[PDB]
Amino acid sequence: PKPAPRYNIGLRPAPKRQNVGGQFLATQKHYARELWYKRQYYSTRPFAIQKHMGSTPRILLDRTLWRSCWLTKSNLPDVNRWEKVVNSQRVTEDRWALVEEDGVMYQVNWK
Amino acid sequence: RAQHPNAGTRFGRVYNRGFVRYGFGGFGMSVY
Amino acid sequence: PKAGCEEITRQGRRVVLKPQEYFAQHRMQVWQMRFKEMGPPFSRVWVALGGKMRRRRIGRQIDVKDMRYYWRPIEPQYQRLYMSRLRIKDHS
Amino acid sequence: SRNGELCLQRIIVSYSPNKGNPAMRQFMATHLPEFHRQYPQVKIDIRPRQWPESSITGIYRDGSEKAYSIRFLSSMGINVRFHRLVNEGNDYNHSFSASHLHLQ
Amino acid sequence: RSDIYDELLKLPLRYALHDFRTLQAHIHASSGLSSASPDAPAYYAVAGRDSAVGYAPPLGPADPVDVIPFFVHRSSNGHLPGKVYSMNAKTLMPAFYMRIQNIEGDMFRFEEELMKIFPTKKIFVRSHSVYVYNVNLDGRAVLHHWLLGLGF
Amino acid sequence: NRMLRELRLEFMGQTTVVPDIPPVRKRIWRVRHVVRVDQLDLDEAKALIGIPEHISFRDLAGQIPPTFGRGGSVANPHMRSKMNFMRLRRMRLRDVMHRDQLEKRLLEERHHALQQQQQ
Amino acid sequence: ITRLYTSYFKGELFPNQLARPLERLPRGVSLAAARKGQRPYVPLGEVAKLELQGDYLTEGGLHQEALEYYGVVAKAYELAYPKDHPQVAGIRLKLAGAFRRTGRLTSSKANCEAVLQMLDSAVQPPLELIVEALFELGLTSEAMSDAAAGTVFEEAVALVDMFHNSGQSHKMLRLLPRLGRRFNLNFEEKFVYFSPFDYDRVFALADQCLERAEVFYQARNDRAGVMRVLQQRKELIDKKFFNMRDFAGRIHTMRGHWKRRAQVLTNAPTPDELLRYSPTIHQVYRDFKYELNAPIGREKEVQPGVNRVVHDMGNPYRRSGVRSQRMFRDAEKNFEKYIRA
Amino acid sequence: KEFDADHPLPVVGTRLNERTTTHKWSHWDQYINPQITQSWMYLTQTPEYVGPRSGHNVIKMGWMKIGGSWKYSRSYNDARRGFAKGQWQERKMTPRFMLAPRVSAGGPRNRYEGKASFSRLSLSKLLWAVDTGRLNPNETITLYHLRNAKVIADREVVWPGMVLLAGNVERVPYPLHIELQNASAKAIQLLEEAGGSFTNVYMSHEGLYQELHP
Amino acid sequence: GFTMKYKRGTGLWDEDHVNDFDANKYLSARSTMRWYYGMERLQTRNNMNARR
Amino acid sequence: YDSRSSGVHDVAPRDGVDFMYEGPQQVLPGAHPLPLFHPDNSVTRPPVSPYLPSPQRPHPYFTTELPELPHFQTTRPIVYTVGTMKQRIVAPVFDLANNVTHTRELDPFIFGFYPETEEMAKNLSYWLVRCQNFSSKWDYENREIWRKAKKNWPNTGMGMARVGDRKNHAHPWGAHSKPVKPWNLLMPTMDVKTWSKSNRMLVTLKMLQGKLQIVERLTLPEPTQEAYLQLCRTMGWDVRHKGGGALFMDGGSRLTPSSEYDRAFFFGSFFNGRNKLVRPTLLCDEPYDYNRTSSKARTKGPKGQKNPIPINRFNAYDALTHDTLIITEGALLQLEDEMYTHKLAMLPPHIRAQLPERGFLDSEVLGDVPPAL
Amino acid sequence: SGAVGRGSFHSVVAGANPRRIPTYYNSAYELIQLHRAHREVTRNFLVRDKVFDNKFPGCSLANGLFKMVPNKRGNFHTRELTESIRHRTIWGQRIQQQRTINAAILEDATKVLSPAQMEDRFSYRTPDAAAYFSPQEYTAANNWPNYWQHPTEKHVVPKPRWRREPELGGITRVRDAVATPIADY
Amino acid sequence: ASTAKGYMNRVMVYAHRRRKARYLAPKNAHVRSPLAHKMPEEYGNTWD
Amino acid sequence: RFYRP
RNA sequence: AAAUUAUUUUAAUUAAAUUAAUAAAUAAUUAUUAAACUAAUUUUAUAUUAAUAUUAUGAAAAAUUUAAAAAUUAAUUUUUU
Repeated sequence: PKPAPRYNIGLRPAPKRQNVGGQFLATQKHYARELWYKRQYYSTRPFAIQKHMGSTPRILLDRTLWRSCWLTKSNLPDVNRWEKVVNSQRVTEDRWALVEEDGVMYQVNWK
Repeated sequence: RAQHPNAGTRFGRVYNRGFVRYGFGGFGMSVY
Repeated sequence: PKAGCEEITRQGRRVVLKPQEYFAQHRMQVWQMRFKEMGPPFSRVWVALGGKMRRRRIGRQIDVKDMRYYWRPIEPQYQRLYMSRLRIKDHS
Repeated sequence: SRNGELCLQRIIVSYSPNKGNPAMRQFMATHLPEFHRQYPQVKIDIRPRQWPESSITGIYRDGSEKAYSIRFLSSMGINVRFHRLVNEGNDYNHSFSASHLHLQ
Repeated sequence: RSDIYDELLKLPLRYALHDFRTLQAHIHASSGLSSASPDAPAYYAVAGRDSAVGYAPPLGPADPVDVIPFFVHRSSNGHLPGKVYSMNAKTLMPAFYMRIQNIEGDMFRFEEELMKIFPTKKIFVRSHSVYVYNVNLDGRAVLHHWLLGLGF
Repeated sequence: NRMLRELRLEFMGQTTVVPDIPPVRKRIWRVRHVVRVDQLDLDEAKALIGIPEHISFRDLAGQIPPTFGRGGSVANPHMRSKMNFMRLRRMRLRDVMHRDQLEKRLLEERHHALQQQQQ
Repeated sequence: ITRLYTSYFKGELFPNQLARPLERLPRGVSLAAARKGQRPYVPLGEVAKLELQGDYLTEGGLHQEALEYYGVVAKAYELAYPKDHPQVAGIRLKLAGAFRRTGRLTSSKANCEAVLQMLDSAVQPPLELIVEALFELGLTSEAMSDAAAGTVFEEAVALVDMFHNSGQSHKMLRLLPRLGRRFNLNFEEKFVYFSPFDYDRVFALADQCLERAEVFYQARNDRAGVMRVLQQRKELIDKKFFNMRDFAGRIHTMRGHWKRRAQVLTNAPTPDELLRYSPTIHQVYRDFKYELNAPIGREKEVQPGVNRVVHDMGNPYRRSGVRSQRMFRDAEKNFEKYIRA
Repeated sequence: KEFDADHPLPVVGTRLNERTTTHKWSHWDQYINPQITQSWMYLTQTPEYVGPRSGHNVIKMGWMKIGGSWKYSRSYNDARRGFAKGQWQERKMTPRFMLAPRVSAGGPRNRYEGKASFSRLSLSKLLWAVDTGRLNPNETITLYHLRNAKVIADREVVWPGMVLLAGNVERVPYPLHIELQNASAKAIQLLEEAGGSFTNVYMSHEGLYQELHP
Repeated sequence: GFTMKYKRGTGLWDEDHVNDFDANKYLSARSTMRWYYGMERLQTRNNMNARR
Repeated sequence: YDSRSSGVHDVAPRDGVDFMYEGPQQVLPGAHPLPLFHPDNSVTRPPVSPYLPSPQRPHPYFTTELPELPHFQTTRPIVYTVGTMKQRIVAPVFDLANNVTHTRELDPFIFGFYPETEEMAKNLSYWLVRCQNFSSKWDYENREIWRKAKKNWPNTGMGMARVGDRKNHAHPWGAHSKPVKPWNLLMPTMDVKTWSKSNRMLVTLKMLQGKLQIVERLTLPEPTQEAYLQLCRTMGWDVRHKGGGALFMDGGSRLTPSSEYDRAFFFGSFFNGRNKLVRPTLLCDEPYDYNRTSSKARTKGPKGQKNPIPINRFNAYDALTHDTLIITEGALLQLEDEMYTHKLAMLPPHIRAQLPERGFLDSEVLGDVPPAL
Repeated sequence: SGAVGRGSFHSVVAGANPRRIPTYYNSAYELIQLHRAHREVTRNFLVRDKVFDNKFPGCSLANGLFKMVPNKRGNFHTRELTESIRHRTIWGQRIQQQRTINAAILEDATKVLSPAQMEDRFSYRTPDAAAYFSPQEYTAANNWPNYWQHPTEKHVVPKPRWRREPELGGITRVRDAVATPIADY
Repeated sequence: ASTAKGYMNRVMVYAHRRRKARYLAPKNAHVRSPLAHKMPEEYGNTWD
Repeated sequence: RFYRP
């Protein structure tokens, strides 16, 4: 009858043991930041490297974390080739770095 | 200590220039 | 490795579910005998009996030796004190 | 507006055609085709990209630019931040005060 | 009660109410047999036909020409959707609100017919219910004398 | 401060136009050391605002609505906030007594169109 | 602390004070297309005060005296604004309503028939005017004891039932009953009501034309018409009420969540512009040349770029050992037999 | 309002326009047009649930924010530990319980082993059911029928089985037969007037079971 | 203690009346094969345990 | 806020996609006057329905019997309870070969129960809680730390911290005082009274949204997965991870209804994509908590009901993440059967007494009717 | 025990029950709890015969045995199943008994005045039942949940002048000219 | 002067407490004084 | 139970 | 004793009595939630309450009053976002 404490579940990553909050609120553990990349307070968002919290990732790119650190060996195998999903496929395109030549920017190859 | 709101200046006490002179009574705070 | 890196590898006592209390604990018996709570919903007097009704009778006033016989309410300042231990059952 | 001619040229509108926060997708159908009529000489260009660089940004003909955060901000607000761009010229920052009531 | 039924028969309410006497479940073998059709053949009655408690099927629409825009269903046990909860029962506060829970239709054309009853009680509309505040078990009695008059 | 409140005066520099009726004369008297009064005979008021001599004031006021800004002064800011509430209700009911009065006339006609249909 | 409002108290800010747009008839439509189917310095500050003083006189009952004011305003207005202007059509409209009080129906209808020829020739007239433009003409038609043509009232609403967004009136006002966070003091702010007879003038007229159309058939005894007046009118008010409908938010007193107001006073599409522009009917034009997927068949329209090798389903178990990649082997070759056309 | 249409009032936004948020879908906008509840982030909670607790309801000082000032929470840090457990609530002044005299050595309403305390089945309830159709008027309506027809639940039939109370029932219309426990004298003389019966069964607890779960 | 043991097999399917708090929102391809194979195991793991 | 007033944008169009805004006639990709966070048209997630859901149509299905197809009345006679739609429904059921065979009329109590968001939230808020990995939410407790329980230096006269036995939660080797343990996390008790409502107001929502599809048989020619993608290709379902999936309530054929899935399909329904074979039911048994107060002091557990709805019943989460819903009639027979006695018990009494007259309480135990299917 | 009209043995006191055959009762609620009870006894036999069909080859080695230990199934059959048959039988009598009376009532009644009015005298046709059974017939109220679509209130929803767009891909696209929204104050 | 954001937020330079409703009577309650609970004209009644 | 002591 | 983590807010205030092998308890205040328009006046002006939460005994400048006070004590209006 009495509906559950969604608190913050399924949206956002767990809060960190505020003064307030019921007994049924499952905060995060001692000595574990709620925002993985905020090792400092000014460590900036990693560009294209997300950590998949929650369930088994549907489509795990090679450049996202899954219970693991970042390994320049295993995460981005070739730095010149650069992946994405297309039609639910893990395809890999040549990385392009944008340069402007005529007022417009050009998706020129990166290597 | 009787910590009740309305027992003194609400949160602590501050001495802004409109107080250090023209205190309660207008004749000024003892110090400052 | 993270919580203490050596306090969590060597193992101490692990805590488990904590047993609850008698969840009609706060209807203690010094009310289950002294008072009785009467009243319709949203007005419950905890009527009690007279204060001086057993100790000294000879010589007390004639018409005050009986004010000890009525089921008087206890003044609400105590109604809320005693009935406070009963509200706690599911707060919020 | 200076001598009748606007001091703003472009209004860069980076949005995602499918991702989320429809505020922009909700703005480009209600307001934008009407703010496009009052100020047609503004070269509104829009930029469909996956990670929307959430900031409206006007490129004033003086060469300078001015951005504006649109995080979590609804369409009616984006309408305003548009008209906040075509108004100012980004040419000077003066505290409105005594010494700055008469610019020259 | 007739005493309350005037305070509805006086109102300027669209969707008029049944007359009081014809709204009554409470009034020639032997000066006429009882209501629940116990016929002459040694008195076989029919079960749900008479009720001393006051239950009876809905009398039906007010008048044929009009179409009522809301419909208040009955509960699984028969009685009507009015319920008088209380603000903050935990503290036993004697300040009450009602809840009209089993209605379908346009609550707003329903709630716009409560306003004409209680021109002073804060009425809020929600998806399922219609909360009306500061109205206690006497207001519960005003509703059903209306939800019977409407014919539900 | 209570007298000043009954003269619609709290802040310094506030100004009100009170009558010379008796129980006002005491309120002003108690606070003489606070206010600065000025008296006007009524003829000296019917000209301060350009007013025809024939029009009295008990017909000028009989024209302004009684719900002027901050209509009433009921006994506490709650009773105030339920005097403004119902005032914002008798607006709702004024449109709703309107929207059914359209239906009750169409319903009484749909009855006559039906009734006279069979004749 | 109970206020007194003796000294000047500046007006409060509140969403009932927005600069709503004047209801313009749409672009590709002119007046008669539907009606035949049925600057120099001119001291406008001085006449605006004058044209107002006409209203107070035609609202009090000194109609003849208000005629002479509206004359002056009808002269300064046709000097400032060019031909065909809407506002110059507004004053020679009330002016035409000023004759009819004083019986001069020879010029009233005539000065009111000319506002139409001054409104139709325009490009995008205000639908606030053109519905009064022929509501008046309706009245002065009857005032000439024309009993039928005085019922263009039906065609007065025959625009507002077609070209009036009955929801644009209360788009921002619909949600104010959420801004109240108090319940037992300062709680009138949960019942903020604004009558559609104030915040919508093209609706009021539409309600008033049909009311006059009710009494013109009441005398003519056109009972089949008085219904299609009423059954028309009620379907006009009830769909205007319908656009004020919303369910109560939190009922009891809320504290502190003051940043919530950025969610209540927003672009809440009124239930007219919701059912009308529903996503299923009005569908979102999604061009796959900007997205990163398409339905199975159309897997070549997608975002183009430099060389792409389709590696595999980005299945996560490719990061496990070999006994997990010995499973999952025949995953991909099965997936092409699902995207091949 | 524009006095003339040719000079439209400018759009120079304020802190009431330029600072808003995207309209989430309210439970009305999803009740009108269910074509928009397109993901589970649209099933937001009851409107009455504002959200989790976000402030310290310190006593004697409103509801303070978190991170606020603890100058005045001298007794919130002391009403969070909880009430003294196993300790007299009244520190001085001879507790009002101790002042009053012990009465009726078990208590004023005590229930001993074998007390006749019966849950009240108002006759209106039983008469309401018999017409509603949950109870069959023919079959002598023993407590099995009342329990199994969901007229009374498990939480109201304890050992003294029940008690019929003529509550406001001025009349019973049909011959009604009952096997209940200790009807009130009026409730008896009501059934007995309408040609009914009432044979008060007062079964032991061993009989209370075998009547409910035969 | 007492844990409703008269309900273990008296459900209509295999996944019922077995308290398994260890769930997840999206159980993947082989986490679902792992799940279905799991319910029946601790349904036959329990039985032949209790038969031996 | 409004900081970073510069440098956030490049003053240059990416020479590929980027493009000016031509005019008011320009139909911009993605644009729409409603605030939609999932802007899907009828070509991306096309509804499998006879008509597109329109405000005019009370539901995008055959409101009436169309003449050119066998009509199959409901398995059970139908009554319209409190919340139901008061409008007849006829959903055409699809042959396996993508043809549309006979049309079938749905039950207006299960598929006619109009939605109201705040009563599917009690379903969603239950799932987003029941579907945690509770046992993962352990955390070390103050006592569980294994450090010295004795102050090594008693603080007497120098400026050392007023601390000793530093195994508390302040120090980088400590643990909480009131930590989060699983046996302290509430698994919410969910009634059948509202699970049924919270399932019926969705499987109606999936009908009003026009994402409801009925199939004669969810059976494959062979149990290989490839035969289940080949089946999806003919039926057009998009079990790709990104294209909205499909929710199969496999109940078997129209004449052979069965709860235990068709073994053929079950083994074939193991595709890595987005699909979830759920059980053909909406009810689930009463909740119970044998360890109600503290009885078992060793259970790991959560607090609350010790009988959680399993992961593969029809819930709210996997009902809104999966666009299309795929029910075999063999499930419709089970849903109308399991909710019949529930649909009848909720009618008001002056209606409930009219049923045996109208043929609703024909009870095959007495023999007044030959046994139903 | 009671549970049927026979009177529990607590008619030890020879309490007779005269004025009988007096009521025709359609056994509405009882036939409901019969179909509910008949579902349980079948939903119980389904359980008493659960037999391992292990669709997996890991623990296939029990695919012949029942899903319940022989001693337990030999109990559950006798504790819960055979109880539920008695509980099903009870309703199978409280109704087969009440019918016997109705069979007698519906004869002695059919005669007296009419064989046409008879099944009207014994009817329960409330004037609104068209609301619950055939809602297409019901007009006298507006009991839709989506009330703005009731035929007497369909005139609320707007009928947009829509259109298809082959250049966009057959997308339907409303031809309403959006009204310029409010902007500033 | 020194007005600062609101009715009752006048002079704000003297250090009195605004928002204090000086008009309302003191809640003398338990204190014993002739000035108790009496409208100011009844102060001379020091016999009750 | 073992009641918390 | 030391601490108790989230700016841009949106209704006010003090109280000072019964008792204490001397302050977790009571009034009164404050607080959270909620309330109903009884003659008195202007067409003025009015925070009155209920229900719960509550680890408190001492009030600037005055006006005076006890006391060797050499201040404490009574006093009663202050008591700043």
